[PDB]
Amino acid sequence: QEHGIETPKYLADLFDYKTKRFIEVGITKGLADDYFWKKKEKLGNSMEL
Amino acid sequence: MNINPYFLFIDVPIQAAISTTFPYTGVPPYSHGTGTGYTIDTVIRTHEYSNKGKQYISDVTGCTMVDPTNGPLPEDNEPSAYAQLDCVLEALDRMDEEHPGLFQAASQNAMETLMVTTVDKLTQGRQTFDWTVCRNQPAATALNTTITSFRLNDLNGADKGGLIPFCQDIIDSLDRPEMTFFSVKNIKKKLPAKNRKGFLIKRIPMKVKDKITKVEYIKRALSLNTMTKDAERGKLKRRAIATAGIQIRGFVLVVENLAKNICENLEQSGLPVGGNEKKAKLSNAVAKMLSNCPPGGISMTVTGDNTKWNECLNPRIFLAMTERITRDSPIWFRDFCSIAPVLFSNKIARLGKGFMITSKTKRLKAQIPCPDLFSIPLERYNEETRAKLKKLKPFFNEEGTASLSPGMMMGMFNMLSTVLGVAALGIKNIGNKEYLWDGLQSSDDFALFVNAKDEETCMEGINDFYRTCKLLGINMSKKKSYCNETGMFEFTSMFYRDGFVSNFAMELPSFGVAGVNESADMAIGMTIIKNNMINNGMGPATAQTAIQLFIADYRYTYKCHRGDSKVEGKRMKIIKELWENTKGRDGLLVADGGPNIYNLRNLHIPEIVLKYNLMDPEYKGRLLHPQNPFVGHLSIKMDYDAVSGTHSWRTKRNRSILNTDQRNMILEEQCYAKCCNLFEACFNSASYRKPVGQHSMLEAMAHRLRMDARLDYESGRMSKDDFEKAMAHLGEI
Amino acid sequence: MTLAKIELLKQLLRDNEAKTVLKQTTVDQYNIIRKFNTSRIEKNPSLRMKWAMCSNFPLALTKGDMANRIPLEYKGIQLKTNAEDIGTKGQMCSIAAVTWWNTYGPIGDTEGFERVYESFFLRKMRLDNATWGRITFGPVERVRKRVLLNPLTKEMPPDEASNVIMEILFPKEAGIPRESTWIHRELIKEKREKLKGTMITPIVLAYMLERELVARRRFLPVAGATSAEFIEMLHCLQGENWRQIYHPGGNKLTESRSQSMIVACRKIIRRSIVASNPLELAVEIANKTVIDTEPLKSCLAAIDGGDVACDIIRAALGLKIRQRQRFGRLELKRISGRGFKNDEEILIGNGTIQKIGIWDGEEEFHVRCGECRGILKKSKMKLEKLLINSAKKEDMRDLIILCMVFSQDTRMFQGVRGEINFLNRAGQLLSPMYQLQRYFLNRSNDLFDQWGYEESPKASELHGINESMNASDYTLKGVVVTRNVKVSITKNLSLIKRTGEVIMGANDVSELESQAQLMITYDTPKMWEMGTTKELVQNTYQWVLKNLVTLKAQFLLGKEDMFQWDAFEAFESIIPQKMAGQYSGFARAVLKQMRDQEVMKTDQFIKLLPFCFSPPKLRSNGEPYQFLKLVLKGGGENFIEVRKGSPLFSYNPQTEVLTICGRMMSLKGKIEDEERNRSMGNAVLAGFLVSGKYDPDLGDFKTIEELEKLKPGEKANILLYQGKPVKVVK
Amino acid sequence: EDVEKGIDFKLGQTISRLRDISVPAGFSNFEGMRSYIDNIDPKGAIERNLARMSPLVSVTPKKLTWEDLRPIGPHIYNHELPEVPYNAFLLMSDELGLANMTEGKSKKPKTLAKECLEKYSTLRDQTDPILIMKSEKANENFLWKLWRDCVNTISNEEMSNELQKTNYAKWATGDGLTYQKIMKEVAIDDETMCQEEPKIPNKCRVAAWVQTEMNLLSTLTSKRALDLPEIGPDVAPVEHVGSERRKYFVNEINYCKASTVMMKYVLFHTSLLNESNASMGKYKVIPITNRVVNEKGESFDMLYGLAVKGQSHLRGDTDVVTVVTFEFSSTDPRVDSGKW
Amino acid sequence: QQMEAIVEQESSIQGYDMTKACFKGDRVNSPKTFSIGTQEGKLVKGSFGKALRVIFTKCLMHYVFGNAQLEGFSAESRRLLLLIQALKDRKGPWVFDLEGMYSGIEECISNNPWVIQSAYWFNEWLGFEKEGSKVLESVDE
RNA sequence: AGUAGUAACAAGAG
RNA sequence: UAUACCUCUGCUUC
Repeated sequence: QEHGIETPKYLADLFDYKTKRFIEVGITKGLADDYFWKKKEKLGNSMEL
Repeated sequence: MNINPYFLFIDVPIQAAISTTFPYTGVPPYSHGTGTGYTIDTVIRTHEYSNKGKQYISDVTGCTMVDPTNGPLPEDNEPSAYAQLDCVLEALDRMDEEHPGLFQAASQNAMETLMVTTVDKLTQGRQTFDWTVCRNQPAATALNTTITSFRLNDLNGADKGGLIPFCQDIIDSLDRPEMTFFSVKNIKKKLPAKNRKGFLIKRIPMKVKDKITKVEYIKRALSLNTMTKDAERGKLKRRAIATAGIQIRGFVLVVENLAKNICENLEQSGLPVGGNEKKAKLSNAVAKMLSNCPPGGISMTVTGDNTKWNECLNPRIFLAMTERITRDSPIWFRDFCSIAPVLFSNKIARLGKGFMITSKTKRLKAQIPCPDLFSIPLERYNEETRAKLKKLKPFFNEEGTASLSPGMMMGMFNMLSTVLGVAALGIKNIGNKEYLWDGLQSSDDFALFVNAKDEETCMEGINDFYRTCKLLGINMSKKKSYCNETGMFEFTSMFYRDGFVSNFAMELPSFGVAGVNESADMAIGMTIIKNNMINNGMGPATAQTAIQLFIADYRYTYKCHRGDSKVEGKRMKIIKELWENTKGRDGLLVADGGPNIYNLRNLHIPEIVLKYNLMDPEYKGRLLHPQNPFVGHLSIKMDYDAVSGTHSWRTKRNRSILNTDQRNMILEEQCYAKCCNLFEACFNSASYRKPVGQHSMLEAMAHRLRMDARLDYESGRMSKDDFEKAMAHLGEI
Repeated sequence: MTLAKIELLKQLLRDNEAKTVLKQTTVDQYNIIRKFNTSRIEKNPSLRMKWAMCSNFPLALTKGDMANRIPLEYKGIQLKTNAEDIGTKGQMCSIAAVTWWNTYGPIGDTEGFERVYESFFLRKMRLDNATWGRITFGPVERVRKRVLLNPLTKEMPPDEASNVIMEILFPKEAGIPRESTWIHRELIKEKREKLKGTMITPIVLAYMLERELVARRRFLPVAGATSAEFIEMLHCLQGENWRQIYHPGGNKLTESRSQSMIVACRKIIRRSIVASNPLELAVEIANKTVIDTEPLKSCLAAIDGGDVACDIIRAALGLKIRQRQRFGRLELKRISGRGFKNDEEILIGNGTIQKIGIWDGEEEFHVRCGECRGILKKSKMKLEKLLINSAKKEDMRDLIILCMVFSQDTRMFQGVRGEINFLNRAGQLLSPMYQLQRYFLNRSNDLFDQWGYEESPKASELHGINESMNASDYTLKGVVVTRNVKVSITKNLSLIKRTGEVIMGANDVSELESQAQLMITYDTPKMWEMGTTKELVQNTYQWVLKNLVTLKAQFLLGKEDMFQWDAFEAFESIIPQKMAGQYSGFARAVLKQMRDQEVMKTDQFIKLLPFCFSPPKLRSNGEPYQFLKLVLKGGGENFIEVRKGSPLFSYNPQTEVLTICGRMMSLKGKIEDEERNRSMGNAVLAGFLVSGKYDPDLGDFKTIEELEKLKPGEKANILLYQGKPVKVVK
Repeated sequence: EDVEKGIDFKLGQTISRLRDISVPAGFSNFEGMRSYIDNIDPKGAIERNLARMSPLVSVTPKKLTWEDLRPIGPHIYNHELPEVPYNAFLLMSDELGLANMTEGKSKKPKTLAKECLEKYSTLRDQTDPILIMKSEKANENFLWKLWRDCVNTISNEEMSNELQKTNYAKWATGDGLTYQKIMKEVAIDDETMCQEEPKIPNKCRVAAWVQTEMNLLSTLTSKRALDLPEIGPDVAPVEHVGSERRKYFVNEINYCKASTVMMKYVLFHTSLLNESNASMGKYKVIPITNRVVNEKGESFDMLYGLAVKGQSHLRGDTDVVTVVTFEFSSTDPRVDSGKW
Repeated sequence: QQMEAIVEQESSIQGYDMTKACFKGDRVNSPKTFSIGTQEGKLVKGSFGKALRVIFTKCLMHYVFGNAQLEGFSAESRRLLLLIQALKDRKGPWVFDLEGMYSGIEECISNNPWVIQSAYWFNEWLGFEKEGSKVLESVDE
């Protein structure tokens, strides 16, 4: 609200002050590419994955 | 010529002019002094109705217990508490068979409600028996003390927020060998002073840890307080009512919620049906019974009322009722629901103040506490009390309390008992005899319709209903109940005569000034007229008269007569000035000696809103000054529509506490008040919405203020000085 | 402000008590420690206030500068005292202090006040702009119903409303985003813009918002008007014995017109049916009926709703007839085909028998649901075709489901699991089809699975879709998604087309007589005629009593001249048409008994004379139908007993007082001398007279089935009212 | 790693042991009742019980006939009892109001009573007591002294309406009559102390003064007493009908006797309550005032008598303040002595 | 209210404001008359205003003599009233323990003037009704 | 005394 | 014991 942007519908993990962007951290076991595009389905492009 | 006001009844029938048989302009009877006699009466009678049952000593409490359930049936019309379990279970089975799905659905709803129910829910129980100080306290305080006490015994269920862990801690606290709790005691401390002698002694209070043994704790947890009921209308002699502890509240809430969820779906239960809807139920329920047996079918209505309603119904039945009703529910919920009856089955009754003995010769008087009740020759008590105290003995406890296994207290399981009544109404017939009964139930008050071919059968149907109710521990009042041919009847002071008539008297006391404040009482005052015009049959003339009478009462009570009038008074002296100063006088509120602008058509409109355009800017500015000191910190039974202005004030606190040992609670209060007032400044929504979280109350404020600081800095509100200072402060915290 | 909060926090944290409180107390428990106080519940505030007002300094001030702006005294009068209040820890004061503050206090900012309390002012304009009408004295049937007390801005559930309020007032503390925000974003935007500059405390704004968002619905005695802007004035609208025409200002809803319109038309029809040349009455009345302010003409013309009666009237005044239907959310218009309802018993999927009205005959409708439009072709329990357009998924889905249910397809009926006899929140049983709607709107997977699929259309403009409302080669069986988007009326109110076929049935309207929404007015003499059972009954018997002088005289002169009179047409509109004749034939005979023979009973004459209007119907034998009580439409109460009195009609011969629906009338000075020991058996059954008194040898009290089968000149026992045996002969 | 999330709520030994002994007769423990309820089918139990239950248990119904309705309260006709005595707070029918014509606007009560007594000086100056009848346990001297103290106190030139706390005032008020509270430890040892037998209302018989009170209070006068304030202007027809109805309904009561009596009670209690709280420890004199308008439309202030307010440190709502009434009358008590 | 109910009920019957009619009478109707009281053992007809004032007076006396005795007496006697109404309407009313009703009522008659008078009035009225019953008892039969 | 009515007040407390 | 012809209290429960 202070920065003047849309509120993420899910709870993000971090927020970058210089970029004014929310960040979502993921810790996978196998491949990262698998865990990435699965998140893309939920978060679209709201948070930085 | 001797006037006789009864002779009106020659012309107008009694239901048509029933309002004239209610003396509600008169004064209601209040109690005086102790109620111990009335309590003891109840204790004696409650056992009197079950003394042929099973007597046994409770190995837990050490108290004398009496059990009527599944006992010998009565051979007389004396109030019987000897209910038969099987019959109750059958009566239930019938209800379940005719209302399938309800029993489990209600339980699921109640369960899913319970799971969501938090602890704060308990704060809205009004007067609650505080077991720590053994006094009736505000529910919130009684709860807070119990939580703070539980914390000392390593029981932090409350910290989770939900009700379940708290209740768990409650049933767990029974197992504790010694229950510890706080008790405040004072300390002198020399504070510096400019006082010849350079110091001052102020008694600083400090909390002390105090212990109670398992049994003595359990006895308190099972105890119920008692007091005489004041202002009870339509009755000569007074009677006693009880108050419960904090423990059982959570367990009762669920049971009553369940019984509510059940009752809502029943068609022959008048609970929790609004008085307006009760007619919608009743008139229809009658309409059904009317057009059912045309051929000489005598439909009779029975104006019912039960005797010893609370004193005959036994917890042991309610336990079975919960056990049956919760059939499909999981075990934990059954165990949860089973508790409150189990507690009420082993409850203890406190006997109020005691008895006052006196000497007229010496002009001396003294109260004898219930513990010291027997520390005196019984001959020194009066003739009746001497008889009572002798009968009390077998159920009397050393610490001055009365064991009371059977019976219920006045207003406890209203829903669940109403269910048991409906269960009686659910049978409708016995032995395939040529009749059918139906009716409406409401706690101790019931209305029974009976259809049959000849009245000789109807009466036997009624007799069957009576003899049936006996088996449920429900006792009909042969003295107060009466039967007649269907067409007219009475139910909870609502009178049916080919249609429910008005009973304007009933609501008449409400017309007076309520006693909230100048702002509210007006709105309330007009709204009551507005409503009574609609529901209770008040014509426009009488309404317009009431509009006048209320202003009359309003202006005297709040001493705010017309600014043009010459009535003297401290306020009036200023009101007159305001009258002289103000231009838009019709804009002035009555509270400010303004003219009454209300009539029939604008009762539903707030006075400020009505007169707003007629006010002067300075007057409305002062009257509605946003930060005026008269209105306190507001926080969101009947509600009203009013505007927050200077007349929306609150009165001073009762000061009698100042010169007693409870002074502490003022500091204890304000100590919270400061934290909450700040927490509200950190979280503005706290006043509206209930904050949620099991984390620290400080942490939230720290984080929130940190973010506020950071954003106020980076946005460009605070300067580097203020930001660094803020972060420097927060850093220490 | 943050710095001040942190500073106060640090100053507070110094106090070990406050520190421990803040550290130990939880965010949940805040809700507890807030309500902690020494205060006690006032059990007699009415008294305690009257007492307190006689004290010197009853009020408590808030600690602050605005309090300090109040002086200690003023021209001798003590305004406030130094002594603090236990609760507020601010100075205490007398009520006078209020009167001072209002007179010489600081003038504060009131900008925004009107927008904040707008909700209330809207009442004031709804009254100020209103226009009043006539007041009329006469009976009023009040039906006790749950109604909305005040008109809202936008009705939401409490949970949904609180979140919106939270979004408006405390956006940072709203927590988890809900869908509501997206739905009411414009409302939020608006209220945010309207409530920006004001200085009033948020806790008040939330209250006023909640007042105009959350609904207050309560049971009340209502008659005619039920709209909120009428309910809020209900106390003035009506009584039990009077009526007041009231026209509230401001704009009124369209649906509110649509609601009343139907009731009005139905009520016109129900009356005009009984009188010969129905069209004449229907037109006469409909010409001069008024809905609040709009005439029924203007309404029927402007609104494109109606149902059955509306079309019939529409064709009676002369305008198009929109044959539109509403299945819950699904809105239909008729393209072609006129089906017929037939009550059958269907064994539904879950394994239960259900009595449902199946619609026989082929039918084609123009269909619309929310935003999704289409065309529906159905036959007896079969979806023949469903040609819809593309739209939002929920609308497409719900359209297809509502069409599937509306079509009464066996594939739908045999797609039920569990139970579908759930009540509504109040505890009322829904109708067979609407239950299936309410069910399949939720659980649709069974339907979609049980439905079946087929090849999609390969025409370029046509497409097929699957269960998740997406394009597919395998479409639902009978479903298609396409890219492309005179009459006359009979005397007896049936609508005929040029080809002779009839499309509207006069006997095809609903008998259900519900309460209107707006003020239903009849700008004609004799309004009552379009009234409730009891209203008509009462007015009728009143009209009888009013003219009893002539009516009782002519009954010794004009044979069947009285039985038909203008006033009774109304009354008859109450009576079940399946009994009207049977009653009339009986009443006329029992009356003719009192005429031709020397046994009169004015109280009975008055009771029966209205029932004799409808053309009579005797039995095969020529004898009439015997009765214990004459039933009327609606409410088990509404019946006229023949021997006994009744909820509608009873007579007290001690005072010669006639009771009509509760109202008292005096027959004294209008009763013959010999009616003292004149038994009632001589006017209870037609062609029967009292011989002696109850003779045990005759046996029991013989019922009507026996009495009708008794041969002429044969004694029998009859029970008048309870405790009055009589011996009667044919 | 997945697990089901069941609700954790289990009973301890104490509460379980309590539950075990919270069962109907014929059950070893709770589990027995639980299984019993969950399993067995009791259909037939009701009738099987009703069969074995004693016939004596019944409702014993009887059809009501008029001769069964015997007159209620057979003792009220018995002359062996004392007829019920007048026990109201103020006088009703027997009232006598000293009338003083005014502008028709509020003045100070003392000034009012002063001017009224100024008009009717002949009675005010009467210091010579002519005793007609005397309440059994009253004190002529104290009462008359109290009356004179009232009259003179009100008649004087100063503002205060306070009475000197004399002996007669202390008697009439009942000073120090409360018993002294003491420790239970003492009272227990003191064998002379006993619980008082409660005072039960006496059994009175019928008295005609009630009948007459009813006959008179319901009668019309030429004097209106009500103080009905203003209301908003009429707009809707209903309001005009109401307003037009009030002219018939209200005036019919306002012109009658009971109205004035009522207004007297109201206006009196209004001030009495105020003095009771404002001046707790001060004995104060309060006039029995009532403004009245005659058919010509002239505001007469009516003074029916003077009342002495006792000591009013009223804590509990039921706590009593003793008030001594001195009320003018035209009734010769010797006529109906049983009334007084 | 109690009388405006009658004015409204009447106005319902004749379709206009029957106030003036009830009070003073008018062109069409006679004035309302009620059985107001007794006189040497016979009824007396009082006007609407008197019937109003009688109720107002009664309501005043309810306050002026209001206490537990009045509450108990009114409450418990109201039942017997209702029964008497049931009898007046011939609705064949049954009772289960009348001595209970009576015992319940009569304990409330001790030293309250209005109670003790109301009992007397009640008995007088109850007396005058039984003369009225003799009209109904032999109807038809 | 009186209020009042199955038990209280007619001041309490430091 | 004293301060105390003082002080506090009027629904604040023991």
